[PDB]
Amino acid sequence: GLYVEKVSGLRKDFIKGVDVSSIIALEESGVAFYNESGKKQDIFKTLKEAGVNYVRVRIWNDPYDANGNGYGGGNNDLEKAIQIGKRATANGMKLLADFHYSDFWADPAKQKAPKAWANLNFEDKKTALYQYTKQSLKAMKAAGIDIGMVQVGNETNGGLAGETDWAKMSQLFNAGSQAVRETDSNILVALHFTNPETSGRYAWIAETLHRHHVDYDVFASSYYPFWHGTLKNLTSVLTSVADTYGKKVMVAETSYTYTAEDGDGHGNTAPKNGQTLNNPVTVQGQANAVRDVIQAVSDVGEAGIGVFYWEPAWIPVGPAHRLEKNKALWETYGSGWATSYAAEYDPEDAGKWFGGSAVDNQALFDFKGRPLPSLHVFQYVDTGTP
Ligand SMILES: OC[C@H]1O[C@@H](O[C@@H]2[C@H](O)[C@@H](O)[C@H](O)O[C@@H]2CO)[C@H](O)[C@@H](O)[C@H]1O
Ligand SMILES: [Ca+2]
Repeated sequence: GLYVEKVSGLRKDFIKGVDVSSIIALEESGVAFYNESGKKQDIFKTLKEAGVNYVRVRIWNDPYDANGNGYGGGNNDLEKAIQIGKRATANGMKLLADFHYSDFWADPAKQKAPKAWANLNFEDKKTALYQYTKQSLKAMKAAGIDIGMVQVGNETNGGLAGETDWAKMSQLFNAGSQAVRETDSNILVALHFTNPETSGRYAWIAETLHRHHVDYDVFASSYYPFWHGTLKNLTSVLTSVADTYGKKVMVAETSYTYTAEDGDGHGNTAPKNGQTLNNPVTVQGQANAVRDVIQAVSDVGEAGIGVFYWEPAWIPVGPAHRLEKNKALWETYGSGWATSYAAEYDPEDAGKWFGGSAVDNQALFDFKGRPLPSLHVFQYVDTGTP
């Protein structure tokens, strides 16, 4: 049924990743996943058979309040990162450790210092960032996890760990990079930014990183077709960075809607009025979208190393009509994007919009944990659909 046009020029070792950070909180909430045959199966095995070769996991320093109540969003700390890493490694997939260097969501608007670093002068915070990265990585190595890449920050367009001055941000980038370098010289160091469609943005950031001697290997970008411009532009801005600074480039996050329906009762991020939707909101449209960004990154040439799909399995803990019972699960296991307990850390955003999954309709599995046909885009990009 599904159609996937072969990606021309796709390298054989192209990174095909997925970020399934919410998996632990979901399994604790009772969510189960299946394979093609329809029998319960570890999602990591299913991802592996679908052609995925990399797993990305977000890591928050201390995503809990004083009493130990999870902030939600998967309650992703180092402990869960290790659980995920071991399963990724056990299923022959490399790991991408994504340090937010914050106790909660880090993005263009939010780059809050971890609670533990709130009262530290810059120098001590830098030491703390370095130390944290160093210890976290060692713990993962001790667990036998195969770490292929580390992200020093997440969508750090305007800040990092409470800092907004680029001179200080670069020192933090370097502090983190340091720890990676000291851990394993083979691990790729990536910096992650977003809004590639902004005129001159990526060019300015790359040049600034250069002027501040920031030591990194991959210039990563998020790419959500809804707001981030054309694929042509994406290729253009990433190619300029690659050519100009000799860096590898990749898409650290991307996704698309396979349905307009909200499966758990918590309003979804997409689709919405105003957003750009070049592909139909169907399983086929979702597949075209993924295949296209893979093509766009591949078009960069030798520098385009891969694409990570963001949260392809953040499915509902229950039906939309069971909203109130769902909240119980979200609140208890943090299997939603945020819990009310996060209000102390982020009162402005999480504080009033906390709840369930905002991306259940952009998963590569249906609302019941069955893999959608679009899951096989990872395989068909190499050959195309017969
Ligand atoms: O109720 C939905 C909720 O989503 C938030 O987005 C969070 C997070 O803050 C982002 O950084 C991340 O990219 O996506 C998750 C949800 O998938 C958003 O910030 C809130 O305003 C709400 O839209
Ligand atoms: Ca939802």
